[PDB]
Amino acid sequence: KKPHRYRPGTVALREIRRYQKSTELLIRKLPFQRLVREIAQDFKTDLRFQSSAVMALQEASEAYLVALFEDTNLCAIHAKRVTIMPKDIQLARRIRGERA
Amino acid sequence: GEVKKPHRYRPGTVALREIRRYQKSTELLIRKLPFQRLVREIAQDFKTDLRFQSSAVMALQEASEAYLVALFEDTNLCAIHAKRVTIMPKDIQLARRIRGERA
Amino acid sequence: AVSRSQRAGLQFPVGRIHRHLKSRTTSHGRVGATAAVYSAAILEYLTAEVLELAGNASKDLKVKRITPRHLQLAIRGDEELDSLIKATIAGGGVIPHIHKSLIGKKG
Amino acid sequence: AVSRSQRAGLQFPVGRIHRHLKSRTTSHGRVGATAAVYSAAILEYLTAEVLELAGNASKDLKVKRITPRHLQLAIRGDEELDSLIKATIAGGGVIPHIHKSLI
Amino acid sequence: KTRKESYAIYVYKVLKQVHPDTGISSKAMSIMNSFVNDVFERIAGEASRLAHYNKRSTITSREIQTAVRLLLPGELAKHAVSEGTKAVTKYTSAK
Amino acid sequence: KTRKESYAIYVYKVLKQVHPDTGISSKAMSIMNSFVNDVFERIAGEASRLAHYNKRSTITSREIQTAVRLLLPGELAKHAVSEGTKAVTKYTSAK
Amino acid sequence: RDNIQGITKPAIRRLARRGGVKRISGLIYEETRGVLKVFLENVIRDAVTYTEHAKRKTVTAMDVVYALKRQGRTLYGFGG
Amino acid sequence: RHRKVLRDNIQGITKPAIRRLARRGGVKRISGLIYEETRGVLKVFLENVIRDAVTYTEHAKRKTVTAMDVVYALKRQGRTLYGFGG
DNA sequence: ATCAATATCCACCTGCAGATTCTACCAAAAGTGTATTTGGAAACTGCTCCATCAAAAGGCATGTTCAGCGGAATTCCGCTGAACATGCCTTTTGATGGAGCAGTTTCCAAATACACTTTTGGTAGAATCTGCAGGTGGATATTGAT
DNA sequence: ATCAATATCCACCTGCAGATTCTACCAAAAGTGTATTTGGAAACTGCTCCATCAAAAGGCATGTTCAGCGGAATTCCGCTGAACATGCCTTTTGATGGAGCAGTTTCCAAATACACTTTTGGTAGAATCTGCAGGTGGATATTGAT
Ligand SMILES: [Mn+2]
Ligand SMILES: [Mn+2]
Ligand SMILES: [Mn+2]
Ligand SMILES: [Mn+2]
Ligand SMILES: [Mn+2]
Ligand SMILES: [Mn+2]
Ligand SMILES: [Mn+2]
Ligand SMILES: [Mn+2]
Ligand SMILES: [Mn+2]
Ligand SMILES: [Mn+2]
Ligand SMILES: [Mn+2]
Ligand SMILES: [Mn+2]
Ligand SMILES: [Mn+2]
Ligand SMILES: [Mn+2]
Ligand SMILES: [Mn+2]
Repeated sequence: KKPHRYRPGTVALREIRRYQKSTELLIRKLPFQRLVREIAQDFKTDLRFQSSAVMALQEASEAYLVALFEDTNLCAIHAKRVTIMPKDIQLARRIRGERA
Repeated sequence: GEVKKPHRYRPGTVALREIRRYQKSTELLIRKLPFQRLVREIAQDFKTDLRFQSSAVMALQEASEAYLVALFEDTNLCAIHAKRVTIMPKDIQLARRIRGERA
Repeated sequence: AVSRSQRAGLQFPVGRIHRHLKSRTTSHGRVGATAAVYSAAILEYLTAEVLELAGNASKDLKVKRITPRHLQLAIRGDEELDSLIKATIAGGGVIPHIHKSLIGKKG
Repeated sequence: AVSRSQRAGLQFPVGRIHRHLKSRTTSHGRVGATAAVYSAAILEYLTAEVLELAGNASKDLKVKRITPRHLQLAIRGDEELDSLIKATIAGGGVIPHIHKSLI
Repeated sequence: KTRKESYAIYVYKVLKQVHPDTGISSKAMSIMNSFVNDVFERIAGEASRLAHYNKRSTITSREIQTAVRLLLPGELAKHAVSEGTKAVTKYTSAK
Repeated sequence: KTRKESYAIYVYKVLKQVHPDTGISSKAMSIMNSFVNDVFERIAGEASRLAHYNKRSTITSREIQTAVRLLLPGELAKHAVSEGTKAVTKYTSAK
Repeated sequence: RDNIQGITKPAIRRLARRGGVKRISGLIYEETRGVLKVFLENVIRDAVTYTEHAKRKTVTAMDVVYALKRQGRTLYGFGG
Repeated sequence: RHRKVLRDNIQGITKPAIRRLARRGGVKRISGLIYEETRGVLKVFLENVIRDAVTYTEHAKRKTVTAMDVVYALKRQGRTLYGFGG
């Protein structure tokens, strides 16, 4: 029936624009809250969390991953690609001194 | 030939020989007096009539060579990531953008 | 009464800043009479500098209240503040930007 | 009269460390009896860990005195010490290494 | 309920002289307060390190001043220093 | 006055315990002296803030311990904490 | 379903877009997750250490803020 | 009672010295433009460090830049140095 | 695969620079002993807000399909490494005057320690106010097929 | 170049979350007046080490020549991600006991402070000791032509 398809890369550019325009969080909340609580459980049991604490952790993480994706993209582009790959994330963390 | 082809190492062989050599030693690699003049010249352009304890200058040299050497390791990772073995200005620039510096 | 702050022509709390400096001290140390004044004027100045740029960022968006996004726009947009403020601004997002080589279709 | 170091079974100076804490105090700041003791133990322990490794390296090089080069092989060589000690060690050079794609 | 000091009302006053008809959201005020606390900390910290390097016990406006030159980028420092000398002067000359 | 404190005699003692027949060049001792000062400034610093955040004015062995857990990497922390604990306990066992 | 997998491709894809990224390899999703796990371990470990020291059982925004600052990742907007 | 004008001393960081530094950093092949780039990067680095060191010197009302001044300046910028102080 | 040409590794060897071993001294450090002070652990508790649980919302997992990206292959120009000749400037060793740093001592402008009075910023509960996020509609731009 | 499918844009609109203007209470600030205290500037000056000039020689920079091979351009194909639309399961939202986080008050173990006596790390200086830098030489790689 209705045959309409955008070319690979057109929606993607639209997404970049939409998401750089906005400021909301992008990881769904409960899933992130669960991850935080599980990681914490290995350092101390029966822990509770202020709500503002989980939120600060989410704001810090997303600012960190977004900035890591910017350097990662620079590494892919340096290698003449437009697709980020694990070696680009690795090169970027290696130079940042984070190593892993 | 007569005394035949005078021996010649292939490009890269002496370069590897060099990395092994400098990597195992610890001396300062920049000549001392020229580095001292560079220091005096930059200092002077900030404030005239300054003197220097000789160890102050040695501290700046150690810091500078430690900074350059670590920057060439990062630059070398950017070249190899790009499938080259030759470092280029764009490799140095990439390393500094990611390190969060600039100029 | 007058008050240290009013006496110095500043909006920032000289008395309070002074008290605070007596606590960031070397065991038994002292704080100069004018040190608080100077500090208060420095904080007042930077606060003004950021509000001024954040304030322009919001007017050029035809809105009345400065938000975190406005603060992020003003800070990353000025070379000197960007350099001085490395903190993550919660809720600010990033400056829009697409690398020339990704934007395309080319010809 | 037993020194506080001797009383704690330490080589690092407790009295001095206590003194230095009292002066980095912060106004009405107080320094507990045992804070300096615990501090001298952490300091003596880290120092022991670094010398143990530097000393092993000066030994695999058939030599008697530890040099900055030995301190640097020992520190860059240990994951945790490397992570804890970011300072530049004057005269220590680097750990030999050549990327496989250059050989 | 114990009092939490904040720089909010002073940030708001400075806001009013700068854009008399502009407001500021709660989340934005919280950011400004973090910013003011952060800068005062970096400054008092450098100034007391300065004092200590020089075997001195008093944090004077002169340490605050060198600390500003060490912490702020060129222009920002130029004006800030200028704003500082100007407040001290106006305060020195008074009753 | 002129006399400058150093940690060198103490570093020598420790070196003799771990490597009885090993010496240390003056350059190397200089590095060890900086290393020790650096680590101490970092621990006292963390202990102060730590105390501050908790509205406490006293820096105890408890603040030093937490300072140590924040500053050292996993395994170094455990061994250091156990040596810190051991020396406090012994010290208080005499008083 | 493991918690770390609650951080989904779509969410990872949105973070990359805000990061100006155009095309994503399939292996990127697991790698991003490992990276986030490490970042969160480093920060929570420091937050919880501040909690225990204060003798509480509730990690507070301030504990997270002081942990982030310690790591050179200062955050504004949540106190401190 | 005399002189000597310092100019262009950045060319004292010669091509062989830069190649030695790159060898220690593990570099095998160097393009022709690396040398002027390295000089520019060293100039900036030294400017930033010398600027802070001279600020400590003046603050202390001295005319002599001390190893300690350099060491505190390297520390402020996150580049701690061991071997003179830290 | 042999083979000629160099480079490197390694252990012995030796003049001296950097080190380890006394001698005498001294301010400051460091510990013993009372006296005075108080920070904050310890117990009790009121009420914020964190965990949990039900229902209403909406983003994610899935499988197909093929456009276009990444990388393998191939070619080749020109730039960078290796080698060499030539000689300059850095390094090394020493002495010299004296700039400026740093120690010691005297004395006051500036800073602290109370006591006393007065204004103020923070907090609580409330009343009325409003900027703007989010939704509409219709005009126009954009994108992709033909 | 011509449609058709959609995204984007902007003028306008309104409800309620977030902001604000209002009143009042009070622990704690913040300012004034008066008395004691002390850091550090000013001054004299001992004493280190910084700039400098001198000379001699070889380590090392510079400049050139030449050709190996690396970088970059092009071509091409298989396959991997982007787009999409079907299909329901997880997140989000709003309501409710009770856990801890805070506020309060008690009171002693602990930490300050000062006076006496004692132990010590820093340092100045003639001095006899020793590890190793760096030179030498030959045994074992390593390299590159063929
Ligand atoms: Mn000049
Ligand atoms: Mn770009
Ligand atoms: Mn490698
Ligand atoms: Mn009390
Ligand atoms: Mn392609
Ligand atoms: Mn003089
Ligand atoms: Mn009021
Ligand atoms: Mn809108
Ligand atoms: Mn519409
Ligand atoms: Mn005095
Ligand atoms: Mn020449
Ligand atoms: Mn190639
Ligand atoms: Mn309870
Ligand atoms: Mn002694
Ligand atoms: Mn040797």
